Amino acid sequence: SNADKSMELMKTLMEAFGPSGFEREVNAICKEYMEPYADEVVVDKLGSVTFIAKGNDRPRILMAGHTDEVGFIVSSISKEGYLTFNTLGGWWSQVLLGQRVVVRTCKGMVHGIIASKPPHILPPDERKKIVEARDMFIDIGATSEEEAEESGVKVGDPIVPWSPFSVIQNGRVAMGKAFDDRIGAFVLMEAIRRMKDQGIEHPNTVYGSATVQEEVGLRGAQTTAHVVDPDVALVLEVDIAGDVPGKPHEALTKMGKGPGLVTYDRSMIPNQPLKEFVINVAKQAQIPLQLSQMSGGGTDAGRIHMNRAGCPSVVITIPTRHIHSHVGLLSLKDTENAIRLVIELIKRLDLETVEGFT
Amino acid sequence: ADKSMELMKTLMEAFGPSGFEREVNAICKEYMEPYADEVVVDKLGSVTFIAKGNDRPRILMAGHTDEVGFIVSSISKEGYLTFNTLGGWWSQVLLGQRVVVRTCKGMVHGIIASKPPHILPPDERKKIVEARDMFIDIGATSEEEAEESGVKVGDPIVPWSPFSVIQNGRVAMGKAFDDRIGAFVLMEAIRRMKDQGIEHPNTVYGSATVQEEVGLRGAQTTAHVVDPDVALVLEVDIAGDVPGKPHEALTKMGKGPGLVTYDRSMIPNQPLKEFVINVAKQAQIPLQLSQMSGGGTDAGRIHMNRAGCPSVVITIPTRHIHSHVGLLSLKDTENAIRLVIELIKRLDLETVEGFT
Amino acid sequence: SNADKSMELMKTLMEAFGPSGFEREVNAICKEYMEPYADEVVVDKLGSVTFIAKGNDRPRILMAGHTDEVGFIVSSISKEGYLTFNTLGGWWSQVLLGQRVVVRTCKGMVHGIIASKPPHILPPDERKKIVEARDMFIDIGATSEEEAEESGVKVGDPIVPWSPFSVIQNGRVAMGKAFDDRIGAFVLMEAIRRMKDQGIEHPNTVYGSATVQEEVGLRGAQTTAHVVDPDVALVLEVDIAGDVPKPHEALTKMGKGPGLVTYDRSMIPNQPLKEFVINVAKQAQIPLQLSQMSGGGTDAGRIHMNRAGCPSVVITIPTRHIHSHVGLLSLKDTENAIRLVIELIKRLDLETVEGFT
Ligand SMILES: [Co+2]
Ligand SMILES: [Co+2]
Ligand SMILES: [Co+2]
Ligand SMILES: [Co+2]
Ligand SMILES: [Co+2]
Ligand SMILES: [Co+2]
Repeated sequence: SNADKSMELMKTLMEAFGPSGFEREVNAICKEYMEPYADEVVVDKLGSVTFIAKGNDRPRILMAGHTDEVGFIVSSISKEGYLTFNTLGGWWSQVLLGQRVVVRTCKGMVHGIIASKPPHILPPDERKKIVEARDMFIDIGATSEEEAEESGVKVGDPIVPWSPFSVIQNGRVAMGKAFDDRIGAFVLMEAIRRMKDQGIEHPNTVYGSATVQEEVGLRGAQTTAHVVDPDVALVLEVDIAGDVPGKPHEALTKMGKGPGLVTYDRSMIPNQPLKEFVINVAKQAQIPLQLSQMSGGGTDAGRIHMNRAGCPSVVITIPTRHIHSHVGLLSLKDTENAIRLVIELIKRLDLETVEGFT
Repeated sequence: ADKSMELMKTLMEAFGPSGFEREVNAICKEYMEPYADEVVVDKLGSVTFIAKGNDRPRILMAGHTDEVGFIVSSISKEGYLTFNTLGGWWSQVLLGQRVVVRTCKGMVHGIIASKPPHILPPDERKKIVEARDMFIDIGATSEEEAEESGVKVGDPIVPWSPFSVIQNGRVAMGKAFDDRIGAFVLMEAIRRMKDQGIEHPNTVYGSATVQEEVGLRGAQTTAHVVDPDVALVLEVDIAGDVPGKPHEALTKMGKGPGLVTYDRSMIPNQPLKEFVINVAKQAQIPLQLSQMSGGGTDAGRIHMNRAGCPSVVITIPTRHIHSHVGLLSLKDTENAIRLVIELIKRLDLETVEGFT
Repeated sequence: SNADKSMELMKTLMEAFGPSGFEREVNAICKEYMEPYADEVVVDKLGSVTFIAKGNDRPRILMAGHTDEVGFIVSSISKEGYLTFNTLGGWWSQVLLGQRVVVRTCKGMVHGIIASKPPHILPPDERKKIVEARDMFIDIGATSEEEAEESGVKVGDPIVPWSPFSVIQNGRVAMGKAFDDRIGAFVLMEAIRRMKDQGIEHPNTVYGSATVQEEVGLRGAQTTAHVVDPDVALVLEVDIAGDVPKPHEALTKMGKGPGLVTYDRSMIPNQPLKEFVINVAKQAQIPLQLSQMSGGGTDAGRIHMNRAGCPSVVITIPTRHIHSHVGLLSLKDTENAIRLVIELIKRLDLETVEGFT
């Protein structure tokens, strides 16, 4: 069953180990799923894998979703057997304490807990203070520097959140980590798969790219854009979903009310003709679409749209609750509609339409 | 063999926050059916297992089976739950954590959440998020969709935290060690005494108390039922293995069970304290002298029962208690079991009267 | 007449003098009203009176409502004729200034006003500061320490708010002091009265108790629980009503029915008993508001811990502005609380009660 194989892919992706800089396990999963569906596979030297579905040489459509997740890296082993760490990507410190993580050593996976000094051994005026991430560490159950070393831990070893994947709300809502942005990778992979399976023709060549190192500076996007030389780009990301009580204007999108379209973000102002194109394609296809704006965040598009002489680009999003944290939620219905939408766009992105954007 | 570890796993994974301990105490009753001579209860929900011997002295061993948790305080119009805490929680360990709510329709999963910091003014992002301003997200999109899951005000909530063993079988990881590990010890002590026909000049009341984390409530009522002549309370100790100091948290995980020499709720009977120290030394069981400047135990109530009851707290050092996931040493646990057996062997009427 | 006699009782209770430790006048009023309705009267040595309506020896149902009210006590007489005072029970300082009080001396009632230093004789930076209760005093119109003494005042003399009882909103809403928790006492007394008057049978013995010293540490509840040895307890209290323009911190609304407390700082209720009350209310079509008091306690905090434990639940009348000179509550809510408690008592037989534990 394909619905099984899809959900099995989703589960495997969200449960895979792949923080920024260490995405090889996740991109291997992507290659394997796509062996029977991509006409060719190209890579960048940072570790981004890109799947090509052939059609007309031009225009080249780049779809990108980053497979790196926010994570950590071992910065030292203390004499008592605790690990210090640096963050990989943007974390809010207040979601870290008490959380389970797993470190990948040469000897395998080692489990631990993010910890700090307990407040009752601090002065009364220091207990009301937020604990900064610089003062946290990871407890792996070791009782000495040696016992810690026996587990295989070395400075520079990568760390991810520990967070199992499941579905809740009677099959409607997915729960787990790394939705940002493996759900975007999931969408582009499923789009390409479906186009082949149902023989859907498209007047263009599609480059579906699982980029690396987005969360640390849009690094894989820059190098993948160089490799591809795209004529138009659809970046798939998550949107911060403002479903939480308290205003509306800072987070327009709601989980379950359809994919989002980003009208402005700190890294890019979208091409306006292309924006209007997506809005219309969605309206015509009756796919609900939420206009969104990310005042203080960026995307792979920030680099892609600046490739060579420029590249018209838009960001399309799945509203997700609690990103950049151990566990988030998103709607499977929104995801499905994002897949539908992207297919409809690709169907209609011929050379003439694309030249009309510039 | 598997049976002990299967019990440990089942206990630490059971649902049982303060006031709602029935599932956990059912697990205890079932494990102990073949080992206890009799079972008495208090009306709060504490179950107590009796291993018979001489009418007097009565030895009370107690470990509380309630865990810190939460309770649903409302459903917001958008489908989020507000909650009150059950027991003492540090707010800084809450955000982003998985919980599970027990409704009339079954278990409902959720995540502790707050307003995201990028929707707040710059000066409010550096502020700690207080628990009063948090809520639980269960994936609902409206007050109704939330109601469909079965949630009602007053429904109990626990942390979601699987049990496993790490460090090559040496260290247990999970929730609710405080104080199901204490319950685990007293149950295993009673089991072993029966299995190996170990005689004891006394009657032993092994009690799985309720509602410790909210005010030592089950201990008071269980003490009334039992009328104990001496009490051994089993608890966890906050383990100071974390970098940065020593004097505020004397105990270390893996260096043996602890003996509490002073806490906010009780100053132990001194003869009894010396007795335990000697029994441990003689039996070659490592024992860490401990002091909990700002915490209490079931003993706080037990030792005040009727005319008084000599009592002492014996502890397993545990890292990260009152949080979703903690760690303790299986070796320490084993030694706590050994120690308690040796004590019970030697607590005859004469020794016990000599404490007072 | 009975509706008159009821309202006359309500008025008399809310207007009676009875701060924590000095509840004798109010408990006398209760004894008098209940002479013709209780089968027996037992007391504790703190001053709690308890009225027994006989039936089956067991189970024993304890209903409790405290008759002490928040108040004050004279802590000194200043050389200028002003009184300093300590609080009896929890008061918010911001509701005290400018308020009328009455002090009970050996010579009788002496009226006064809570006062402080006026802000225009303070430095500019001290006027924006809240006046703490420690810096307040009571003005009784005296001009010297001697003129004050003539009124009969002594250190240790009790003080209550001055606050007449009336009904407003076309007879719907009661206004006055001490609703916490004389309204609870009113309910249990009216329940017992009505059960006798209408010959309503109940498979149990009912102990209706007017406890003392709740507001200073649940003191009368502990000692009354000892005397009674109850098998199940229904504590009647007020609920802070959140009708003022944070829904989750104060769930209850005045006029939307009695409340049922699902959690409070002093007790987590027995769960079977909680479900029982919810169902009895639903079946009897009595509106019932699920409530939670994150930072307050009740007589139940002590009662449920008596001996081996006692399953208990708190039932509440939503009241606005408790622990202040004047509050409001709904007579309709009160009536429904009386109805509810009767329905519960009817159904609390030995078998049901043993099923809670
Ligand atoms: Co992203
Ligand atoms: Co991101
Ligand atoms: Co404990
Ligand atoms: Co505890
Ligand atoms: Co009260
Ligand atoms: Co009060």
